[PDB]
Order: sequence, then C-alpha cells, then structure tokens
Amino acid sequence: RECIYYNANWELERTNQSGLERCEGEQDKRLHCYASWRNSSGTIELVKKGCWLDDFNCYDRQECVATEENPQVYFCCCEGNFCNERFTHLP
Amino acid sequence: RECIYYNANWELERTNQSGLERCEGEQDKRLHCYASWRNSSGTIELVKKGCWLDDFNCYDRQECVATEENPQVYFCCCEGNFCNERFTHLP
Amino acid sequence: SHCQKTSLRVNFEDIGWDSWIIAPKEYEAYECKGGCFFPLADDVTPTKHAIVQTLVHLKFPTKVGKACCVPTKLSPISVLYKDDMGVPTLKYHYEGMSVAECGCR
Amino acid sequence: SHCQKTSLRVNFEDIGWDSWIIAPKEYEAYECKGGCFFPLADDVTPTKHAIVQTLVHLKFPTKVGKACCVPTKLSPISVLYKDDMGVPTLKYHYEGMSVAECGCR
Amino acid sequence: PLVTCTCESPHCKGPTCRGAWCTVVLVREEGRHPQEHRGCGNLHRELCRGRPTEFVNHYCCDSHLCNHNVSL
Amino acid sequence: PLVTCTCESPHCKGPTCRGAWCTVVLVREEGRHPQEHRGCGNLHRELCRGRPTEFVNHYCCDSHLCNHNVSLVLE
Ligand SMILES: *[C@@H]1O[C@H](CO)[C@@H](O)[C@H](O)[C@H]1NC(C)=O
Ligand SMILES: *[C@@H]1O[C@H](CO)[C@@H](O)[C@H](O)[C@H]1NC(C)=O
Ligand SMILES: *[C@@H]1O[C@H](CO)[C@@H](O)[C@H](O)[C@H]1NC(C)=O
Ligand SMILES: *[C@H]1O[C@H](CO)[C@@H](O)[C@H](O)[C@H]1NC(C)=O
Ligand code: NA
Repeated sequence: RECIYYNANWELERTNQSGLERCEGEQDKRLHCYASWRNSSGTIELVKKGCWLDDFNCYDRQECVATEENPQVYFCCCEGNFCNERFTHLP
Repeated sequence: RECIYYNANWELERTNQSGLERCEGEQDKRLHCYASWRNSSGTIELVKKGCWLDDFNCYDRQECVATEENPQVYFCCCEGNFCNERFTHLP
Repeated sequence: SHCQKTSLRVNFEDIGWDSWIIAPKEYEAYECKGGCFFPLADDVTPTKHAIVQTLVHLKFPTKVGKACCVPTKLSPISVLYKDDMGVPTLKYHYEGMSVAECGCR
Repeated sequence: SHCQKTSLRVNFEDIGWDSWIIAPKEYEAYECKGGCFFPLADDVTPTKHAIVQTLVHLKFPTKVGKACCVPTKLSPISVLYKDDMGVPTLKYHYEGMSVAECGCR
Repeated sequence: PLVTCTCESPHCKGPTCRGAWCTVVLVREEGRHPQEHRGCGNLHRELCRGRPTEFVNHYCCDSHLCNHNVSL
Repeated sequence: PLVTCTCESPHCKGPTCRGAWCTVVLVREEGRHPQEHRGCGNLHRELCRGRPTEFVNHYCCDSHLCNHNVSLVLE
C-alpha cells in the first residue's frame, strides 16, 4: 500500500521533498493517503502529501476530495494506491 | 541475598536435593527464605527449603518460625541470609 | 451490560483542540464500556489479579470493587496540526489515541 | 482520596483457595481505588486516550465516563501449593497477583 | 490437544464450543439468585482446584462433551 | 532544563514544585462550580495549545514562578 509523498516545508523539517511513501500500518487496520494545500483565491500552493492512518473520514472514498467550506488549510484523504496524485475541492 | 535450598521431592520433580539458592528478585522489593516440613507427633520430616518473595508475613523477622496451631504442612519464612538453616514451632 | 469496545467519536472542537488540530475535525477513539462479570471471558484477557479481586468482590461487594473495563491496547492516529509557528505539519504515528483492544484489570 | 494504591489483604480461605494453597494463608494484593480527576497527575501515567476521554466526559458526564483507576504494573508472589497428587510444590514466580503501580486508562 | 464442550452462557457464539477443558460454574452475583454457566476454558487451570464457597463453584473436566448431564 | 512553579492543588507535596513548565488550569466538573489549580507539568505539552472551552482552560508558561499573579475564565 503506497502514497504520494510531498512536503513543501522539507528544507525546514529536514525531510525529502517529493516522491512516494510505503505505508507502515497495523495488522487489520485500513490505510489512507492525504493531501493538503493552501488556496489564495484560485492560486494553489501545495503543503503536504503522504500516508494517513485508518480514519473513517476516508473510508471507501476513491478520489481525494476536500469537503470544508472555506478553510485556512485545505485537507483531503482517500483510499487506494496513489489516490492522492490529483486532488480537488467541493463542500 | 542467599537461602538454604532443599527439596525432599527432588527425584520426582527433577531438581537438586540440597544446597543453597541465590534469590532472583525485583528491584526495590524485599526477599525472604522459607522452610516447610511435616510433623508426625514429634518426628520431623523436611519437605522444602528455599527462596521466597516479598511477602509481608516474613517482614522484619530474624528467625524462621512457624505460627499455625496444628497444620498438615508446617511452614515458616524469614528475612536475612540463610535464616532458614534452622527452624522451630510456636503458635 | 458486558465489557466491550464502543464507538466514541471525539470532536476536537468539543475539547477545544480545534485551535491546533487542522485535521481530522473528529475521529474515532473508542470507549471501553461494560462490566467485568464472573466468569471472565477469555477475550477480556483477565489478569490473575483481576480474577482474584473479582472473587474477593463476590464475597465483599461493599468493600471491594469489580475489575474495571479498560483499553488494553492502543492504536495511534494521524493528525495534521499547526506548528509552534503555524506551519501545517504531520504526526503520522500520534501514539495512544484510539482503542485497539479492551479488557479487565 | 484520589487515585491510588490501597492495601488488600486477600485471604485464600475467603475465596476457597485454601484447598490447594498451603502458604501463605493470606497475602497483600493491592487494590486500585480512586477517581481520575482532571487534570491527570503525571504519577498516573495517563494515556493520550485517557486524557481525551476525560475531557469528553467533562462535556458529556452522562454519556461518557471518567477514566478508570486500574493496576498498570503487576508483581508476582510466591506460593507453596498441593500438586495434582498432593505434593507440596513451589511457584516462586506466580505472575500478576499483586499490584505494582496504579494508573488511569 | 483441544476438546469440545457444551456452551450455555451469554458469551456464547453457538450451542457448543472448543477449548482446553470444559467448565461448569455456579455463581451468586449482585444479590440475585445463583446462575449456572457451562462452557470452555483455557486460561487459568488453578481455578478448578477451587473448593466450593458460599458464592461460587468452579468445576472442570476434559472428556468430550463432558459438561451436559451435570449440575451443582 | 527544569523550572520552579507555584503549587496550589490537592496533589501538592509542598507550597511550590519543580517541573518542565508551569500550569494554571481551570475546571468546571458537572454540578460543581469551577476550581483553579496551579502547578507543574512535564507530560503533555499539547494540552497547552488547547483553546479554552466552556468547561476547561489550560494555560502554561516557562519562566520562574510565572504562575502566581494569574487567573482565568471559561465561555
Ligand atoms: C529520502 O528518501 C530516500 C529514499 O528515496 C531515503 O534514502 C532517505 O532516507 C530520505 N531522507 C530522509 C528521510 O531525510
Ligand atoms: C480555491 O481552491 C480550490 C482547489 O483546491 C478551487 O477549486 C476553488 O475553486 C478555489 N477558489 C475558492 C472557492 O476560493
Ligand atoms: C543443580 O544445582 C547446580 C548448581 O548448584 C546447577 O548447576 C544445576 O542446574 C541444578 N539443577 C537443575 C537442573 O536445576
Ligand atoms: C512436632 O514438631 C515440632 C517442630 O519442632 C515441635 O515443636 C512440636 O512440639 C511437635 N508437635 C507435636 C505436639 O507433636
Ligand atoms: Na515429600
């Protein structure tokens, strides 16, 4: 089970910048992928992408989609290898 | 911290017969020695001697003495190296 | 009435953690609800002590209490939270926030 | 008072183990008595979960319960007992019969 | 070396179960009248040696289905 | 890198205590009026970030004796 890794703040946090991640996880628990980005009126700045743990909000959701109305940080999770490659918004 | 080891039933239980024992014990817990024997009207048959774990009945007791009135099996514990070499009875 | 794992949707806003947890907004921690009733089912992992206490309680139900139903194993969850300087960062293995297994102790 | 370790002299005769425990006749198991009251003292080893649950309970004291005070570490005791064929034999490390440390879970 | 026991109890996923040995246990809880469960057991053999008290009776055996025709 | 805090609470073995940081915490348990403890803390820094709710207020700081002249509210 794999996800898209990305971390804009990499230099600062001393981590890789972009790539992929194999998800370490509990025996009979589910695994997920996440993406999060900022949105300054249409201009999209990526913030982080990567693996995410058995959280029911992502349960059986094929595409990575954010649901919040108007957030500081947009967030979305999903289930299925590399499902976080592309992401979108719709409350 | 050491005790007198003895096990009449040794052959049967596949263990040494007589000797001594160094007491494996918890960091800040106390250690003790025990003895137990049968008493068929004055005739004393030994049954077991050895290490015994932090049990308050033995707390700060110099000699190995049994306290029960008239028991099937006489038992006694104590605190202090080889305190179970000799033992006695008095309810 | 028996001892088991229960749903507990904690909402971070409810406990005022919305201030620094960006996601999720709520998550499944579980609850350990129910009584430890004799005899103690194997799937409750009873400790020797739990057994003994339980017995003693059967004899002194006013002086000694039943064993308690508690989380015995704990899964972590993932959370995206604001840095000390307001940077979205991620604890992927945020330890001990959700109930894995329940039991009697 | 709060959440703490308490004396519990268990007498094997009382729970009918006098049938096979030759010694001791009674021993100190402890009890874990008391409430897990916010804020949770460090010496109670609160788990994350315990903290969360405690908070949620502060808001929903009727639907969600406090954390329980349970034994968190267990010492063994030594016992001299009758074989399956009535031979005095010894478990030196009889596990989990006495309370070592208490806590909130 | 498992065996099959009758299972009359709340924690019963069926009419019978498999385990290390079979149990019949009589209990007084809660002030209620005594109730009698029958089932499996693989954890604490010692309990069986328990001499019956005024509030509990643990009885065990290890032959097939050996806990049907039996009360206390 | 410990520090010294004022200690007004039940779990207090003295008038002051030492720890990683100092706390002032306000709690409103069902039925009872809110009570305000002051003390140490070394376990769960996160709690401090807690925005104050209708039933609790966690406040922390890390200068010497910094939790005397200081009280709190709810919502
Ligand atoms: C970045 O990723 C590579 C593998 O692609 C790995 O060797 C290295 O440990 C990573 N650097 C980190 C974790 O800082
Ligand atoms: C902001 O970003 C999203 C994509 O993440 C875009 O689809 C949306 O229309 C943008 N504008 C708004 C609603 O602020
Ligand atoms: C008997 O005692 C000796 C040391 O005194 C020890 O080396 C040996 O292992 C003991 N026997 C057994 C099998 O416990
Ligand atoms: C049996 O042996 C004990 C142990 O020395 C002795 O003190 C006691 O008097 C004897 N008991 C009787 C009365 O047979
Ligand atoms: Na013998």
